[PDB]
Amino acid sequence: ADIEGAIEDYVSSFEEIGTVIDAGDGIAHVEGLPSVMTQELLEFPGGVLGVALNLDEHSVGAVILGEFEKIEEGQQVKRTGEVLSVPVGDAFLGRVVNPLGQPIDGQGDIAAETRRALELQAPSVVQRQSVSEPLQTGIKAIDAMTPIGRGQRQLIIGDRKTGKTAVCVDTILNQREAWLTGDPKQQVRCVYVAIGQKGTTIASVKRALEEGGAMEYTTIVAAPASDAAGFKWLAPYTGSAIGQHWMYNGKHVLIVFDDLSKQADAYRAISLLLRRPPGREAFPGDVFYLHSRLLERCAKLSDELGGGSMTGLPIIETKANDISAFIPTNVISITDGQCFLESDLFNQGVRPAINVGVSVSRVGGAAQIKAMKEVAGSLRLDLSQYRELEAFAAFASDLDAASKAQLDRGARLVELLKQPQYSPLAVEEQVVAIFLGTQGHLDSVPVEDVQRFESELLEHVKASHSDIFDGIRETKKLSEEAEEKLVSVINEFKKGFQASDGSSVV
Amino acid sequence: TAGRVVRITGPVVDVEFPRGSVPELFNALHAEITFGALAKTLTLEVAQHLGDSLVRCISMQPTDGLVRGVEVTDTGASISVPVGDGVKGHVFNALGDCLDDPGYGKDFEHWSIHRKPPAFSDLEPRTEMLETGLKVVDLLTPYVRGGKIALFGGAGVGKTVLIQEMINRIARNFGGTSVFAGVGERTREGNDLWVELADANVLKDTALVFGQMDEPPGTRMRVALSALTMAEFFRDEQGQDVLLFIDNIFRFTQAGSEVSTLLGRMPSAVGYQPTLADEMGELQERITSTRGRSITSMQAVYVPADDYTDPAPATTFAHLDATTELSRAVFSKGIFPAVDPLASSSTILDPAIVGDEHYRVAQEVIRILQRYKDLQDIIAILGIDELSEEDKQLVNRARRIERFLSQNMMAAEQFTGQPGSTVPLKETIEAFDKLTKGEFDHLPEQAFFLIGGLDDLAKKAESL
Amino acid sequence: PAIVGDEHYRVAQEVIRILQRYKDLQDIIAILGIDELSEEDKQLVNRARRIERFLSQNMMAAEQFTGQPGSTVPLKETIEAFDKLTKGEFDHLPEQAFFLIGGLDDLAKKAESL
Amino acid sequence: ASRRRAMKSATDNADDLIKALTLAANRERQAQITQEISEIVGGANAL
Ligand SMILES: Nc1ncnc2c1ncn2[C@@H]1O[C@H](COP(=O)(O)OP(=O)(O)OP(=O)(O)O)[C@@H](O)[C@H]1O
Ligand SMILES: Nc1ncnc2c1ncn2[C@@H]1O[C@H](COP(=O)(O)OP(=O)(O)OP(=O)(O)O)[C@@H](O)[C@H]1O
Ligand SMILES: [Mg+2]
Ligand SMILES: [Mg+2]
Repeated sequence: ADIEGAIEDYVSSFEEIGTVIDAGDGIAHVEGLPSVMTQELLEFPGGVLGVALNLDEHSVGAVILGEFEKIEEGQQVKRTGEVLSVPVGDAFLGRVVNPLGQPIDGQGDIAAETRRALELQAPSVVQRQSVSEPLQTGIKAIDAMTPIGRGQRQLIIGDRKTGKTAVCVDTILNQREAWLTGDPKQQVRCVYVAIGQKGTTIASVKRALEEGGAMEYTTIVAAPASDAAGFKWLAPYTGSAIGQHWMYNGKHVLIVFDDLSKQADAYRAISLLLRRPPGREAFPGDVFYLHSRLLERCAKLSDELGGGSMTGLPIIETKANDISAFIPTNVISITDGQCFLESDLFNQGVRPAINVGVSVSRVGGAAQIKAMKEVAGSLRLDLSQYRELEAFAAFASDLDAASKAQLDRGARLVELLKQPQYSPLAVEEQVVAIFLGTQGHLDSVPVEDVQRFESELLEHVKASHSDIFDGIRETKKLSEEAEEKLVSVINEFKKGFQASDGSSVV
Repeated sequence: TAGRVVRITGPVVDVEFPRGSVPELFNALHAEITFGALAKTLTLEVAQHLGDSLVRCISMQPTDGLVRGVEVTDTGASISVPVGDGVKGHVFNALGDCLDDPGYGKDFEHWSIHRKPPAFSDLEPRTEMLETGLKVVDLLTPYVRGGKIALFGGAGVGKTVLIQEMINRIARNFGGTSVFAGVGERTREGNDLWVELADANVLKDTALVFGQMDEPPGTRMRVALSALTMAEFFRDEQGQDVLLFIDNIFRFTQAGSEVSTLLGRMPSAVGYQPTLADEMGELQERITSTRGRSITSMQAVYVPADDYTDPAPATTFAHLDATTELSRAVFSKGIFPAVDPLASSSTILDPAIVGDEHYRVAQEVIRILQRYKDLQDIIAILGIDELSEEDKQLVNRARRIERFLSQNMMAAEQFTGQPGSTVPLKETIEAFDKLTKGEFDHLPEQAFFLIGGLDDLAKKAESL
Repeated sequence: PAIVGDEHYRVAQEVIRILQRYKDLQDIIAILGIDELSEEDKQLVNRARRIERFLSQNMMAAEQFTGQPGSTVPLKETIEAFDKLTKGEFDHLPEQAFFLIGGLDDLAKKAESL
Repeated sequence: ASRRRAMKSATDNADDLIKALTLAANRERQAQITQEISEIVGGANAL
């Protein structure tokens, strides 16, 4: 009788402190904290933080973020009052932070504008807008063949040492020209999220972005291989939150997750440590959600929401270039296209090793500028058919005139798409370069010199005939008058160009 | 009276009620999240009775911010979605809340998303061919008007492009209503479909229920039921013909698997929920067409890791009157729509239904392609030059048949720029009868690539 | 060899050797063709097919599997027949003559019936 | 000469097919190990 009232009174009665009762390899159980929220951020005595995943009747099971070695039974755990969230603001540009937003570059603290929750829902179908403006990556292959538009999710997928970070670091570096404009509708802010990458590789990336002047608009979220699974599980989400604060303010963000297969490994570790029955390849059933939840927040918002956008370049590290494995297929089914970098091409000096065939951009094309789409319209089919025809001719007894012409054109196109690292090209320079090849102006140049002939030719245009570049940049189209001027300049240059073979290239 | 939240495990919430007021299964419960930016009215769906007056529920919105002990009030009815003619031309989520007009549909008739399938006595088989204009589909996998169609395929093989193609080919000139149910596809794709249907003026005749990937597993598994409930209203009540595009129903099974892992049920073969077949049947048997009122359904089925033996596709195979299995191998050769001519099948490819000529041509094409597949292992090592001259001829015309099954799809214009083409069924039968008889085995193979017809075949042959 | 005798052991080991070589060659034959094998290996393949088919036998309990009655082959006759096979005395007979026969007399009768 | 070229092509194709089949066999080896462990630990968790 009075038991129900008496018991009820108790529930009702509930700066409140809980105590750790269990702890091990990342998971800590905290009794008490009756008013803790799910996904709340709990601070343990050593400054360590954890996420309250499971809220049982009794204790609360939290995933420790950081040095779980310092969590011990009986320690006092106190609420932060904030659902899993990170500080956000423009103070994060030029900084390297851990998945919690705490700076790790040795500089001062970051003056956060506010705190953003890591698990806010993505823009709905009615809140988005068709991807319509380009994100110039500076890579001729990507911007010509599989263009990326602002708001797109482009998957850089490949094996180890296939050139994937570079294709992301070059993309980040290429935004400096836009940054110097000062126009928020053109500036692209970058958030490079390193998950499980070597500390020295993060340092290298930061050095490259600093020497390229790109840190003043780039944020690095570092979760190196030495950090626990919690950091490697949050790093993409904190990066997307830093980016989302800008995206919803009208700014255009470029988020690089390097690499999401390591977030999946970290989440698998956390799940198995929570004793969740695994599925395919030991991954939990939520592993798709983990990524679909993350890449769905990279979107092109409608003009009602400021018109901002967040572009994602998730990186996936396939094993033995098996693009049909579990996590690769998940991310392919999540993203709007993949730049598949083959190790076979990259070992033989074709770098960026974009496999033209498997590589594709679903959402691109609408974003590509007019000049690039006109010059590079036929490039993809030409390159794929050239690869097939080169495979065929490797053992054929003879080659017809048309077949030999196609092979010669394709070799020069491949040598033209070849590009050096940390040397991104402005969109107009790419337009001129692809014009050199697709229009046959390279057919008179020996293959081995295509890289130099192109590289020098653009210099001449930058030095003496900048009107072509200015026109392409301003009207976004290669006018026939500018086309004729470019052809004349190409012919004039070929007269003075000194080929390696000695033979004149005219 | 109301209950309390006792346990929270991701999107699964345990709620305790007084002994005399435990809600029934599939009832909809409301909790409150009051923290800052996450504040919301959390909608839970009762999934289990754990005893001691506790009921385990699946949260429809993310539980982030929920607190143990918050009041939970049961509505006494399951998740109900608006139904009516006014539903057409609008975009909804799994809970019936319209997205374009936030307050729209609050006064319409509301129907529970949980209902029994039509009684067995109301079901009769469908065997009427649905001419889409795609050569491979019309010849080898004839779709059934009022039947269940599926598009299987791994990641990035063209399931969504085929769904768009069949919207453009079936829904465009369809006289009845249409329902599109996103079940875990890209929100970008949902917005693209919305704008495309608005542009084509097909939006006014179609209802969209999205519940896309970013949503938690609860909505990701109830959105299919919500859309199917809208379609069932259009079927049973309004007497309209209904098109029910589902993109993609593996994401309903995957959300079910996630929930099952959270609900504590022991995992099945490869981690899927033990109730996988039961849940898939509950969803699919409702999509059936009854006696005098048809519901044509087309469903994309993602196959994880390109494994067509995965339990989810293996379970869904038994529910389909027609199956188009997209293949990575066919995709990599440039042969769009990327259909696997040997794995795809239909229940109406029967001489009594499609006619003896159609059946004969289809079976000869299948024989040629099967012999080509049987030779594939030798062709890999030595090439066609080592085969006998009856197999060499067969292999040549098999390559030409394989490349002719490709078509310049109307939805593929956005990627290629080449406008789409539609081949009538009789012309497809004639063309493949000729190809199997060797009347075109002198043209180059590329002449058959993404061409769509005999007139275009002759035109391209010349060009080459 | 200490239990079944040297003759039985030699014949059994030669049969196993021929069959193992045939199993190793079956991969080649299915793709490169029999015509590309060595002359010795080609002869061995012809031997091995007949040996495999001669190991088949019409057992009494399998009358309802084949219709024909069962047969019993003495161990001495088995050793003699397989020594002849492995050594070549039957390479001229068609391989189908060795299928479900059980003995040398049955081999001759079925060869004549072919 | 044509036999030399054809057999070099055949050897290269056989090597590529060996690599593909070895990658596959490794995938099913790992998958069998995983599945066996999943069954074993599913029985363990239930008992
Ligand atoms: N375009 C290029 N031209 C020449 N060298 C390149 C190019 N891109 C990358 N490299 C070099 O290739 C090596 C691998 O590059 P990178 O680290 O960018 O690949 P990755 O995919 O990050 O590999 P991983 O992540 O597995 O370490 C580096 O030494 C890099 O300097
Ligand atoms: N008919 C076609 N013509 C040209 N390109 C095509 C065609 N079909 C598909 N593609 C290419 O393949 C991509 C796959 O398209 P789609 O979105 O339908 O893939 P999907 O296999 O359904 O994948 P997901 O698992 O993400 O749903 C298209 O974006 C385009 O890049
Ligand atoms: Mg790297
Ligand atoms: Mg799709």
